[PDB]
Amino acid sequence: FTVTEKGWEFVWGNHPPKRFWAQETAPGNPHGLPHEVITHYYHRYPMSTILGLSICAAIATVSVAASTWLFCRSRVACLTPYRLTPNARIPFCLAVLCCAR
Amino acid sequence: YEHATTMPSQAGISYNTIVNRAGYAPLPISITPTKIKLIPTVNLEYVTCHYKTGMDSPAIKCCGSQECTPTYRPDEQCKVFTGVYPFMWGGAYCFCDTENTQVSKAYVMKSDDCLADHAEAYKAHTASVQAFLNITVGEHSIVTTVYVNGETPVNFNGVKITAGPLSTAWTPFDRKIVQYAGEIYNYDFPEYGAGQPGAFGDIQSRTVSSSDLYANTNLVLQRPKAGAIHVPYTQAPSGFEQWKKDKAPSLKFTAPFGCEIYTNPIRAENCAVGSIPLAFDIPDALFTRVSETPTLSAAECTLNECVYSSDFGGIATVKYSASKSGKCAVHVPSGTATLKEAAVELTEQGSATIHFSTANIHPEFRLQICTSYVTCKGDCHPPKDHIVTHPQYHAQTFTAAVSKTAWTWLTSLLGGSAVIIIIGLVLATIVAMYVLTNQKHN
Amino acid sequence: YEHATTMPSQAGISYNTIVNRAGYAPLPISITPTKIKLIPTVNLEYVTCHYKTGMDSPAIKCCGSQECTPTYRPDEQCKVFTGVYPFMWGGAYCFCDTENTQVSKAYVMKSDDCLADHAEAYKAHTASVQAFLNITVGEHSIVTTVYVNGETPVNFNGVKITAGPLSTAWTPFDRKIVQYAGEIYNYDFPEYGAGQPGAFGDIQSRTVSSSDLYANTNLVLQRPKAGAIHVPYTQAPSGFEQWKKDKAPSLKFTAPFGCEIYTNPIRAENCAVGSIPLAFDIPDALFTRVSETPTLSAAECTLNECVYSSDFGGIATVKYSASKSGKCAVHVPSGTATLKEAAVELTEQGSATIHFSTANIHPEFRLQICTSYVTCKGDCHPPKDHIVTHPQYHAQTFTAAVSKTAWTWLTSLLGGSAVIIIIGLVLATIVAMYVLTNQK
Repeated sequence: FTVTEKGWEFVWGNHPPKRFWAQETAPGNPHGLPHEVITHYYHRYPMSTILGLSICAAIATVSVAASTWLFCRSRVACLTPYRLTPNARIPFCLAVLCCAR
Repeated sequence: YEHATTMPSQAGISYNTIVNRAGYAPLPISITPTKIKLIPTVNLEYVTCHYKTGMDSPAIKCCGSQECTPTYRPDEQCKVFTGVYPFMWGGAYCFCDTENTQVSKAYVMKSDDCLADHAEAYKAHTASVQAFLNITVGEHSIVTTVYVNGETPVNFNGVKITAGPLSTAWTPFDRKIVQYAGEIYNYDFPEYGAGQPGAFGDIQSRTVSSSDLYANTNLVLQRPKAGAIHVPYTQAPSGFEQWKKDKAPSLKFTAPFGCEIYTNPIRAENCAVGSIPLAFDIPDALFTRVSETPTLSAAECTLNECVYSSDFGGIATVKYSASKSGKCAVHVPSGTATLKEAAVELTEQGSATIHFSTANIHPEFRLQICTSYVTCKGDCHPPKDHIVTHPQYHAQTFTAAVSKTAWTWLTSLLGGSAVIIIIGLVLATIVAMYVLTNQKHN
Repeated sequence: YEHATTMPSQAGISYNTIVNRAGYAPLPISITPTKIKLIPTVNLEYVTCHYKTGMDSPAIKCCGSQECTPTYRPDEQCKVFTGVYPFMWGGAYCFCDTENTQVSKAYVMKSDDCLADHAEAYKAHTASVQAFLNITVGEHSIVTTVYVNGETPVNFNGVKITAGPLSTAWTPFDRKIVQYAGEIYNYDFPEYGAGQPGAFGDIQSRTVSSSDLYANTNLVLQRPKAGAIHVPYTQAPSGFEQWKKDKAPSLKFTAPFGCEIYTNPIRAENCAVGSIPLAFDIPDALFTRVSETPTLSAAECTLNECVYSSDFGGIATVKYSASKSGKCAVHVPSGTATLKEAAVELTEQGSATIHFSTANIHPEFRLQICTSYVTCKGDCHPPKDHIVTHPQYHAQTFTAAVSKTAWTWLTSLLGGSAVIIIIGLVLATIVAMYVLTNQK
C-alpha cells in the first residue's frame, strides 16, 4: 500500500484499527552532487520537479540563444562598415576583439 | 480585548498562542481539542426485519362451497379450491368424491425477533458540530463542551469565548441512512409504500410497535397436493436477509477524512477537515503590567538537536539574564516552528531548554520569549523512521525544504542567465552608439 | 403513464383536470386541498420565566466575627456587615454596642409558577410541507395526508401519485422563535449564557426541570437598617415581565400570505404562496375504450348568463344529441374560464347546464365535452358587490378585460399610423422613380 502524509488505516479481522502516517525521509542527499539532489526532490516532490526543470531549461535556452543572437548582430554591425570599404583595412583592436581576419 | 484567531480541526494536538497588548505583559492562551462530534438532524421513517408468512388453517366443507371473506391483513391472499379429497390421520375426511372445497388463506406478519433484530431507515440533513475543548487562558483552565456555531459562548472568569462555525459544510452522512446493529450505512432505501419484493424494505413498519405494516412480498397461493391438508404458497425471499448478504461495508470503514461513526446518537468523530475560528472577549483585568513579570537582557539562542521529524524533534537552548525568577510565555510568531510548552519558568542567570517541531531543513525563526525576540538558527537532519503512528505536529510551509545547495543552483542557473542577457543588451547598445558615432563623420 | 401537472397552493378551491389519451376515453381527475401545513425543524435551547430572589436568614454572632461560605447558588451574593445592633420582638438580641456581625445571603431561583407560565426559546430551520388532499381519479375517491417532498407516494387502486416540492422555500418563521401561551414570535433572543438583566432571558434554564439555571439579574446586597433583622437587596426587575409588556404582536397577526400560526407542534397553515407540482403514474387498466362511453354528435354551446365576478357567475347551455346516456367529463383546456363541476350526466337528447367562472368581458373559450369540442362565445357583465368574502376562483390573464371597443380604438390608433407611413414610403419611392424617369 501507499501511505502518504495525510494518513492510512487498516483493520485485520478482529484487531483494532491501526493508523499510520508517512514522514518525509526521501532517498538521496539534498546537500551536494547535483544528480543526487534531483533524485531527492523527485522522490520528494514529483510533480513540481519536472515543471521546475522544464522552466529553468527553457529560460536558460532562451537566454543563451538570445545572447548569442545579440552578440552576432553586434559583431555584424561592427564589422560591416569596415567590410564595404574596397581596401578593407580593419584596425587591430577590433581584429582582436571581434575576431576578424 | 477582542482577540480573534484560528484553530485547525484536529483532535489530540494542543494549540498554543499568546496575546500581546502593546504595553503590558503577554497573556498565553492554550486550547487542546479532545473530541469533536458531528450530529446530524436525524428523522426516522420506518424499520424493517424478517417477515413471517402466517397461514390460517384450511376451511374444509364436504359437498358444499365456501367463500372468500377478507380480513385486510398485509398482503392477505385468499383462494378457494374445488375438487379436494383430503386425508387426516384417522382416515379420509369427506365421503363426497367431488364438490368439496378447501380455502387457503395466507398473510404476511413480521417476525418474532423484530424487536432486537431490525434496521432503522432514517433521513439526515443539516448537521451540528460540538467539541470538547480544554481551554487555558492565563493559567486558568476549564474543560467544557463548547458548541461551534457562531454563538453560544463559554464563560469562565469573565472571559467570553465564541468558537465560530466550521469552514466546511461537509458531512459523511448522506440524505438517507440505514442503521443496523450499531453500524450505519449510506443506503438509498425506498420510501414508505414503495417497498419492493425481494429487496430492502419489502416489510415497512412505521415504528417498532406501529401495528400497521406495509408488505409487498410477492405472495401467491398454490393448489394443495391431492390428499393433503396444507396451505402451499410461493413468495420472494426475505429482502432484509438479501440486504444482509450483500451489505457494502459500513461507514465506519469507508468514511473520508478518517471519521469514527458511532451509534446511540448517530454522530461522526474526529473528522480532520475544516478549521474552527475563535473569538476571545477578554476583560481588561487579566492584562498584567510589564514590570510584574520577568524581562530578559542579553539573551542568546542555540540549537542542540534538530531533526525535522513529525513530533518535537528539535531542541533550542536559550542562555538568558533577567532580574526576576518567574515564568513567562514562549511563542514562535511564524508557523516555522511549533513549540511544545507554552511557558518557561526562569531563574535569574540559568538556561532554558525548549522543544520545537519543524519541517525545515535550514530553520531560521525568531523566538519570542518573555517580551523579547531572539533568533534561533540551525540545520535540521532527516529522521530515522519512514512511517510513524501519530499525526504531524507542524505545518508544511511552501518552500520549506529547499536546501541551500539547491538555492545556489537556482540562483546561478536562473539569475546568471539574466546577467548574460543584460551584458548582451549593454554590448548591443554600445555597438549601436559606436556605429552612430562612426557615421557622424560624413 | 406519466401525467405531469401543477396545482396552485391554496386550500379549499377544487382543482379539476382530465387525461386525454389519444384513442381511449378521457379520464377525469379532481384534487381539492383541504389543509396545507408547513412545519419547521424546531430545537429547544432554553426556557425562561419570572424569577424569585431567594434569601437566607441572617447569621448573627454576638461580639465575634463571621465569614462567607459559598453555596454556589445562581447569582449568589454574600456580603458581611459589621457594627450591628439587631432586634427581636423580645428586646435586643445581642448585648454589645459594636462588634456584632450579620451575614446576608441572597440568590436567584426560578419561580414556583414556572411549569404553567414560561417562554420556550426555539430555533427553526428547514421546513417540511405536508398537505391533506382529497383525490378523485376516475370515480375512485380517497382522503389521505400527503407529504409534498418529491417522493413518498400515495397509493390507491394502483395509481401512484407523488406531490412534488414547493416552488418556494418561504417560511413565516425566522431563525429564532419564542413560544408563549399558544402564540409564536420571531424574536432574537440572547444565547444561553448571554443573558442580560432587565431583558428577556436573564433567567435561562435549559429545560423546564433542568435543575441548573443561568441567572444574570444584577443582584446587589445592601446594608440593613439599624435595629432590624432583614436582608435588603437591590436588583434589576424581571425581564420576562418587561418582555410581556413590550410584546409586538404574534405571528398569527403579522405573517404575510395569509398564514395561520398554530402550535400543537409549531406550524403554519394555509399560506397562499407557491404551487404544488403533481406526478401521476396511471396504469394501463383504467383506460376504457371510447365505444363503451357516450359520444356526442351535433353539440352546440350558448351562454345564458355571464358575469365576470369572482365566483361561478356564468351559465352555458349545451344542446346535444347523444349516442348513449351516461356521465362523461367536461373540461376547459385553457385558464380562460374555470368550470364548476368535473362531470355531467347525460340523457340522449337533452340539454346540459354548466357553471363556469371567467374574468373575460368577451369570453371565447372552447369547451371539451365527452370527446368533442364546442365553442362557447358571448359577453359578460359587471357584478354588483364591490367586496366579497371568498377568494378568486379563476385566473388573471393578461389582456383579459379589453372590452372590444377598446380593441377598435387601439387598432385604429396603432394601425392607421402604420398605413400612413407605408403609403408615405411608397409615395417617396414612386417620386424617386419619376425623377429618374424625367432625367432622361
